[PDB]
Amino acid sequence: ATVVQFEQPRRCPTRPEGQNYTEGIAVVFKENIAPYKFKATMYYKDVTV
Amino acid sequence: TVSTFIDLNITMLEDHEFVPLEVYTRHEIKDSGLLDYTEVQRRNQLHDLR
Ligand SMILES: *[C@@H]1O[C@H](CO)[C@@H](O[C@@H]2O[C@H](CO)[C@@H](O)[C@H](O)[C@H]2NC(C)=O)[C@H](O)[C@H]1NC(C)=O
Ligand SMILES: *[C@@H]1O[C@H](CO)[C@@H](O[C@@H]2O[C@H](CO)[C@@H](O)[C@H](O)[C@H]2NC(C)=O)[C@H](O)[C@H]1NC(C)=O
Repeated sequence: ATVVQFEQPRRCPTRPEGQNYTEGIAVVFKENIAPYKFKATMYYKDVTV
Repeated sequence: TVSTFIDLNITMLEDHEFVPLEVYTRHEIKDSGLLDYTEVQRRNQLHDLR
């Protein structure tokens, strides 16, 4: 009357193929907060009485 | 059906993105001072031309 069976093998997950990476050289720039700086010369005369 | 197998459940750790976060920006820090000396100077040196 009562009859059972063994379970058969299963499909195991495939190992994912994986990511591909591009080799490159990179230079990262940011916002400039430094003021523009340039040298100048002042000419004036102090006066007093 | 009965099974001779022992289960095991593995789920990959999902991706997670980190957004940029700042408590205070440097503009708020520059504004923290009660008197920005530069702006006071620029305003006050316009009196003759104004
Ligand atoms: C990176 O390159 C490999 C090269 O083998 C890709 O392999 C592919 O694998 C998928 C399975 O998802 C197949 O559909 C493609 O036919 C394969 N291509 C080749 C040329 O083999 C791999 O998929 C690439 N990266 C990603 C994220 O898929
Ligand atoms: C295998 O993976 C997880 C347990 O680590 C289960 O998946 C989640 O189950 C919850 C309820 O517990 C559901 O609300 C979610 O939708 C399921 N998926 C995710 C991504 O969380 C899953 O049930 C486990 N397998 C078995 C047979 O229980």
